[PDB]
Amino acid sequence: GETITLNLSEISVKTLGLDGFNVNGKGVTQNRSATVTDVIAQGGTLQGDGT
Amino acid sequence: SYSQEQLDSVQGEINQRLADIDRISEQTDFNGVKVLSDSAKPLTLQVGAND
Repeated sequence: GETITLNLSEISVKTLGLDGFNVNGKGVTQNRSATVTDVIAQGGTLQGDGT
Repeated sequence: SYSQEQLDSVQGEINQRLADIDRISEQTDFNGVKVLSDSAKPLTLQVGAND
């Protein structure tokens, strides 16, 4: 009727939360400015003054 | 000076000690008597003849 539960589990990568810990890499990527080609590729409409 | 997590570990040890105290209470047995429990009436120990 008596026990001493240990409650031991889950010490590893993928449970300490890192799971992908990547000190290097692209960091913060910089997007490129859009232009008329991209917008007309999205298929909308143009009008006066290029709007 | 102790941050919250060290207090959490301290409280974990407090809970372990309190649970052990309760275990001692409910498991200290003598001739099938939970002597140091919450249900242990005082004993008689008849000493001498002529009760």
